[PDB]
Amino acid sequence: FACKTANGTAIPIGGGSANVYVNLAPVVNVGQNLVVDLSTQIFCHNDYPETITDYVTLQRGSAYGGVLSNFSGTVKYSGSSYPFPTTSETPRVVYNSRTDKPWPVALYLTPVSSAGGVAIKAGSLIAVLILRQTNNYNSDDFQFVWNIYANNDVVVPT
Ligand SMILES: CO[C@H]1O[C@H](CO)[C@@H](O)[C@H](O)[C@@H]1O[C@H]1O[C@H](CO)[C@@H](O)[C@H](O)[C@@H]1O
Repeated sequence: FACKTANGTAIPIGGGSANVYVNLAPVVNVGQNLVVDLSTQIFCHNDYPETITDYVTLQRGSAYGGVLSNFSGTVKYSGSSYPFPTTSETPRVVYNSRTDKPWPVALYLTPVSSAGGVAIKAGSLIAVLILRQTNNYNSDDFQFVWNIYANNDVVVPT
């Protein structure tokens, strides 16, 4: 089991960490949702699907920078909503193919009432998403750490 980003950064067998730079809606109003869809940026595959089945959870979702300070939101994992920050390991997603399959994570953030101006600064850390991978074959327990960075400013009009 290994994962790669749309840009090309790979985390090999055994886990690791990588940086993901995401484009963001450049304007968001109070009452609107800023969507961070990582299912288009992070992909994974099962290296030995003929005999092994890999299981993948969202172990932890942390908020940073302007997202931590100016936003409140949820995380959508494999079609279901969970609190963000995610404080407990989610249910499992099955990876049973060698062809790359997206990691179905997406953040839905809304600006807080007091937000205004540059709510997210370009190049800043906004989130860390930890992908925990196991299997039905041995005791493998690997963490794929995804550091989510904003490519551009996100402004809240005032
Ligand atoms: C075939 O190589 C994989 O399987 C053997 C055991 O059959 C492992 O010892 C080896 O490290 C490889 O495991 C990788 O791929 C597995 C299936 O994707 C995954 O379950 C492992 O955690 C590891 O990534």
